[PDB]
Amino acid sequence: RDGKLAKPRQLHNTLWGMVCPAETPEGHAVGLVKNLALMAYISVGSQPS
Amino acid sequence: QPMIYICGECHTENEIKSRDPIRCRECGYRIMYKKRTKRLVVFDAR
Amino acid sequence: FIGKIPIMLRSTYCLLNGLTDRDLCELNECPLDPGGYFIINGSEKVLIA
Amino acid sequence: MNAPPAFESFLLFEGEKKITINKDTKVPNACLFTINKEDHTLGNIIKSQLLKDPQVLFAGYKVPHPLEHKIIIRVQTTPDYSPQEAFTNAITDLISELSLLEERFRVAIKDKQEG
Amino acid sequence: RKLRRQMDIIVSEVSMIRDIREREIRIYTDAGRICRPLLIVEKQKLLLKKRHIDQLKEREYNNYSWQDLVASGVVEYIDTLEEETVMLAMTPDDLQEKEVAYCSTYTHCEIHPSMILGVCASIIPFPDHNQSPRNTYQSAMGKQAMGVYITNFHVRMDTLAHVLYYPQKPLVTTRSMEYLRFRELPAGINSIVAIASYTGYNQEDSVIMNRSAVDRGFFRSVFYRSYKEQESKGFDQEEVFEKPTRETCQGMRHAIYDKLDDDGLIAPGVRVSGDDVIIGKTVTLPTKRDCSTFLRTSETGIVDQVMVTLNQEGYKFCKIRVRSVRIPQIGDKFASRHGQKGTCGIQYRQEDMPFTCEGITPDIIINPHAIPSRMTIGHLIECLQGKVSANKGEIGDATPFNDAVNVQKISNLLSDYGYHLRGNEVLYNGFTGRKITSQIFIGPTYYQRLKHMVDDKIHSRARGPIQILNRQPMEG
Amino acid sequence: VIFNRQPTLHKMSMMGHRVRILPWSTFRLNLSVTTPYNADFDGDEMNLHLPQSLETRAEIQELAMVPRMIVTPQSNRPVMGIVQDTLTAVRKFTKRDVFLERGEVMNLLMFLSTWDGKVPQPAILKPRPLWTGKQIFSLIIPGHINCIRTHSTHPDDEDSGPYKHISPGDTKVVVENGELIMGILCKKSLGTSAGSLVHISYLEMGHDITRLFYSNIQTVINNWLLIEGHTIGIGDSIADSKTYQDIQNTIKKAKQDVIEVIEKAHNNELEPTPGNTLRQTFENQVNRILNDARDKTGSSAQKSLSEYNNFKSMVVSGAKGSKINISQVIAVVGQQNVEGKRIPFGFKHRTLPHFIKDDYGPESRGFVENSYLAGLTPTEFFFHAMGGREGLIDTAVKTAETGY
Amino acid sequence: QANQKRITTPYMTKYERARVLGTRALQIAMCAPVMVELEGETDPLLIAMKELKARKIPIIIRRYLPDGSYEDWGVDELIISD
Amino acid sequence: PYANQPTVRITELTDENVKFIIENTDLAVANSIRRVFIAEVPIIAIDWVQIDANSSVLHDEFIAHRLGLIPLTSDDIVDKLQYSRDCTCEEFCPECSVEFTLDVRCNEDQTRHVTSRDLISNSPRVIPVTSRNRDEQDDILIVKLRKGQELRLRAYAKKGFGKEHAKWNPTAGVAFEYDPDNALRHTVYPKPEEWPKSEYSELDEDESQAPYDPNGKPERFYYNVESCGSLRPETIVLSALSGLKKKLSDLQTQLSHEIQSDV
Amino acid sequence: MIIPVRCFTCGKIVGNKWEAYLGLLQAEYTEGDALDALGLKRYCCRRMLLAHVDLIEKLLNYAPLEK
Amino acid sequence: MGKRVDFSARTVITPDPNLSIDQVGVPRSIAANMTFAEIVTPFNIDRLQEL
RNA sequence: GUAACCGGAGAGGGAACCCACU
Ligand SMILES: [Mg+2]
Ligand SMILES: [Zn+2]
Ligand SMILES: [Zn+2]
Ligand SMILES: [Zn+2]
Repeated sequence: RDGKLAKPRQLHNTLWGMVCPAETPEGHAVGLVKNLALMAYISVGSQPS
Repeated sequence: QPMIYICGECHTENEIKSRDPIRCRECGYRIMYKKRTKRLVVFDAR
Repeated sequence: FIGKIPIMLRSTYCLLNGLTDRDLCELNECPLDPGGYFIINGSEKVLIA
Repeated sequence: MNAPPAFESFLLFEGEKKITINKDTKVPNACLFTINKEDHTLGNIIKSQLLKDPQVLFAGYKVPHPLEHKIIIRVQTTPDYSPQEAFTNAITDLISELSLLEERFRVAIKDKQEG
Repeated sequence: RKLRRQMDIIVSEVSMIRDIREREIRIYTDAGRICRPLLIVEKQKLLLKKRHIDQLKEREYNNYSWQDLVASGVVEYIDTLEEETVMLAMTPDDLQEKEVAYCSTYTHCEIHPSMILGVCASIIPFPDHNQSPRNTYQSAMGKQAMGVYITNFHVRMDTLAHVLYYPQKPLVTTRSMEYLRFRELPAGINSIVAIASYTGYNQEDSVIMNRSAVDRGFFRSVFYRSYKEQESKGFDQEEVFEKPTRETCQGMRHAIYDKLDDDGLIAPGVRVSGDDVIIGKTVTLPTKRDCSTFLRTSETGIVDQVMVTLNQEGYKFCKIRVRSVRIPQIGDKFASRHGQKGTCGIQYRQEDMPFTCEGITPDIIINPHAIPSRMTIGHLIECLQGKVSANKGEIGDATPFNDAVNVQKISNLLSDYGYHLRGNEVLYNGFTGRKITSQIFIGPTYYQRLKHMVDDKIHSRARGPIQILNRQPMEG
Repeated sequence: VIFNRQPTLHKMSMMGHRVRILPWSTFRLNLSVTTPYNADFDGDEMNLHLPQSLETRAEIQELAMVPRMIVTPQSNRPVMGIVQDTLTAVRKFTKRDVFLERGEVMNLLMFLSTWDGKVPQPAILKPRPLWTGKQIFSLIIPGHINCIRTHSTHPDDEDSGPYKHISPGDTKVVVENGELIMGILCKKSLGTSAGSLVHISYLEMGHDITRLFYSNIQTVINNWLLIEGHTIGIGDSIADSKTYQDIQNTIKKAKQDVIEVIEKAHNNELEPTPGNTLRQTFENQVNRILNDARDKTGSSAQKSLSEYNNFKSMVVSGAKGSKINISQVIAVVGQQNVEGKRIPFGFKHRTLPHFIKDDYGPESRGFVENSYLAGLTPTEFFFHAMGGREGLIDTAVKTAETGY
Repeated sequence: QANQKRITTPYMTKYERARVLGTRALQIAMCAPVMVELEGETDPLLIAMKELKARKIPIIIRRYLPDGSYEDWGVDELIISD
Repeated sequence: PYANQPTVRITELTDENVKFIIENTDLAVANSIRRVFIAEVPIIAIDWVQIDANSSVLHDEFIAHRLGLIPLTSDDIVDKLQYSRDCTCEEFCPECSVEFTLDVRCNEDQTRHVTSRDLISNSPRVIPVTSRNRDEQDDILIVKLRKGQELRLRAYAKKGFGKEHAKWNPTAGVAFEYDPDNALRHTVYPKPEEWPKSEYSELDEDESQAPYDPNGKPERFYYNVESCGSLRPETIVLSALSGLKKKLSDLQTQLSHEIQSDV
Repeated sequence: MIIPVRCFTCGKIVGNKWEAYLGLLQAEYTEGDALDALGLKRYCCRRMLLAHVDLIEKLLNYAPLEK
Repeated sequence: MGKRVDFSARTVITPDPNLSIDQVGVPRSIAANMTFAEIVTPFNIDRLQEL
């Protein structure tokens, strides 16, 4: 945190439909703490064999 | 002196003295709620 | 015996797994509670992704 | 915990005066009437009844602060006519208006009930 | 893709990605890949059909669930890697039709664009009619709006628990709230707001409240705080719950200990205040010294319930929860669903409050100077649709990208109920009775009460306690 | 007491005050004093220090009292100004067509602390006595102040042409011998600008007199606002539906121009601007076309704007909002920018998976042809969220450098 | 320095005005004899203000020059700003 | 320099509301009548709640608030009672208060609705508004009880007016309207054609608002006083008029005393 | 939790209208017909029942503290 | 350079147009906790005795 | 008009991390 590199904090184009664009804390964690979209699902992993 | 308590599970008023393990004489349940007090409560309707 | 692993609520080995709303109310649990958190020292803990 | 009691809006303390009269030194035949534990409900009608008197040169009210419970009525009248007597004539005319209104309203109710 | 769409060997979460200009073709199976479901589009037609919709509409009897829909090969889970190499359409009707051709080679379609929002941002009505920092602020303040946070809040002995007396589901809502269960555990009341400059007590982003409504229970809530304590720790320094007696125990506050029962606790239902003993605990002095827990200064609540039990060490353990209702006063922080926060500036009674041709006096008056720079046009549209809904009998629909409802349609619907089509009304001054020269914009809007009360922030000091290392005043 | 808002940036952040005891549990400070403190009353907390020794109490009284701190040494301007309802209501009150009844004039004059109890002769004696808003603001203005200001909507050609000293639009505020003769008072007259009416008042009369001037302005104007009224509504944001057609036509020709510029760039028919490469000159052409379109739609919006509009009633007074806020509300939100450029290609040579590859069109790179009334299509909503995220990040990041 | 060589301003600056008023009203608060006949006002700060306006404060100001020297300016002898 | 002569005619009389018109009076007088309607009409509502038992899921102060918002039928007793702050007695007597009792216990498996019918007054004429609704409608719900739950309380009803608390507000909706057609133009319509006609307006569909008259003064004040159920709508107006008249008389007495003490 | 006794804006009694409102909705009546069958002409009173969520039923599903 | 201080209060600010710019409204709870030390003198001795 | 019967005792660790407010 408290870093002057705003590039990680910015909303990336690949956040469409997987991370809420609006929802983020306004403090020193802008863009670093981001919630999850509604239908966004995180894969759980399986064997590739 | 009596300090009647309430079992969380079977809701049984059971006598407990000071410095005893928190135990219900039936059902062995270990969480107790105290009672409602006897002193007067006065509430304005505001 | 190796130890006791903290277990997440509403998980597949949690004691509230698959219980109906009437049973959850009988257990003084909220049927609307999504779960997904740990109870440790009687305090809800949520693993942030 | 700083909330004032609900009865503070209309109840006088011990030693308080319901009405206070202060002469206005800026202009002649002018007076400031400070009313405690009253509000627009009384101030507006008092001002309106005062404005009907042709011998009243100035009439208005204000509440200095809505959290406080006071209202200030400044009355300036023509010489040979006093602001105090102007205020009391306005009050005694408004009371007559209200009494006549009561009589007419109850008459209207009586004739509305099966009439 | 054929195997993944039938779940023969490749599971749905696995993503296959073909880079074309550069010859790599990558398959990912590891955990942590974030993905979302998308519809499958052939030549120019969806695989979702009237038969799918029908057999899934009659669910709970045909049990044709989302898993069966996935197995039908109708939807896929697409992560970012596979989202790079795919072509989506926002709406099948508007983006799959014969026209001046844009793509004509779609591969997937979105179920509904409103699903790009989160949880706190899915409760915003008309979020595409607001400036984005307003939406961010509303997503932040939705976590602070007080309401019934859980159904079993009375069995839940919890510190800092806030519940509202009369929560209401919003008159105007998104179709995404029924999935957040916001209409079952709402946080806020559908207030009738009048966006006007009445007296000046709302000038800088503040708000006037109706004192009579607050008396009637408007935004009234109760604050639950829980206190825990456990007895024990040494060879002879045994902790014990009891009433500390002055001749026996050495150290005591001026606080009155008669409120305690002889076991050392208060019975639930006893009025309590700051610097009042709640748990009488004493340690043996090698006569005795107390470690009694005092109620937090300036709390002034009432004990709700007292529980005694044993912790995992087998020692007596007590938790006590204290009720304290918080009547909305001036300075309490209120906010809408559009990032329009504000503290109450003054509370006028119903007589002092402006009113319509009827006796409708706004529960809330906010400064109109909060709209033009914030540009919360969603707030105005919510205030309009709320009146339309409360007059029609329907619950308003504020899906972000609905495109089936707009300001003109809402205005035409409102004009049928005897109101000005743009929501304005002719209010009368509450003090003088003269009708306000300008016409007031008024209507039901879903306001929220935030946890930031003023009684939890106000404090002073005059030579109080002092730190130990450097003799400066304490902090907190 | 001395009273500050904790992020103290200048000596107009710690200012003296006289304590008045009020019932409820909140600090209450006058609305002109909001500007120096940078307060917002949106949950702000301010902490109050009481000087204990009588020497330091007198020192605060003689140095840091707010009436003494009106004019900054930072930019030789007044810091407190009429703000946020009182400014708009003054603009509406000092208009030419503002007339007050006998009872209304008495009610307003009752809120003047610096009033001699002498009712001025009304601007109209027959058929029936009516006063004017300027006639009451002249009593509000203290002493004998002489200043000349210009209203926000003052036309440029008015000074050159005739009617120079008799303004058709009632602009060119002229205060003479402590009396408002003509002109509509706006931000540029009663605000924090240099040479404003309040600045002249502070420089001529005492700081206490200028304090009384704030108090009288705010009280009497807020009490006239009880009669006048000021709102904002969804009807204030609608157009004539001929302005909607004009805006749609402007957007459509702008889109056609962008498309044909893209065609010229693709057919290698576009010559790079000297001092720039092909990519940046194409970017410059696209930005010029989009900005011209946005400006034209905004100007059409203000032209369509009515006299009774509350958005205009706010922006002209300067209390809140700007002339581009109305354009973004009614006509066109605009083109979203991240780091000055259009929305970058986050995906493989495209912005979102809804756009075809290598799509440089206005809709594909952040331009929002919809306003805040018609709503934003989901692509435009995401682009606007991403654009506002940049400003939100900058707001947080800038503090740790500026305070240091 | 001697009375002939006084190079500082003859105007009583705002800091001198604040500190003289504070330190004189403090003396009035400690029951120092007032230099001006009062009309029943009880606040020592207003008493000190009245004394300053009447030019009767029994205090002189030592203005230290940067080189190390100083000048003794009597409150009655230099011009009050307000 | 004297009072004007107002006239009143009733346009609708009902147990729920009274709608009428007042002529030849001032805007300030009409507003003060409308204002006393809400603020200064004394009624009987319960202000002292003592809960002996509460096993419900709504807490004690919630129950007390919902109880206090319950209106009580006080048509003539409110005139003959006294404010508890003015009565010479101790805590409570029948001369300044009315005792209420509520003892409900749920024993069957069916959910028990605790309503205002379960409140037992000591005075038979001061009761909730479940008195008469024949010429089916429900009663005010207080709380719902599960099997085994109960609550026992004793309450007192004081005399108060709406300036203290909204529970002493005898009226629900006080419609106030003067000059329905904008003849005085106290309000200014940017587009008068878009505004719906008032109920009391007398204009054809062609005309949007009345022509302006500079000589006009506000008269013909239209009221629609809707009672909550405690007082009759017809007696709310009479009580408000009496209260305003006695308030003015008290102010006049204080002014006369002050003047005669100053002279 | 439970239906308020009075409308916050108007003050008209709404506490007795909830059960009748639910009964009317347990019929062909729509919300717009049930509200004015109960006599709610103002939208201030209409929203009181239209937007009310009745959480007391979910609260009663839990066993009480006593017996 | 900076440190905690006595005789200081903090709460939420709210607008109020009915008091001058030099006035600030403080609650009775804050005013009844923070104190100012007045030196007794024969002028204010009776007032301070009553206080 | 007694050996004041206790003398009003309040100072109440700290570090770490997290969330949040302006
Ligand atoms: Mg702020
Ligand atoms: Zn048991
Ligand atoms: Zn009695
Ligand atoms: Zn209502």
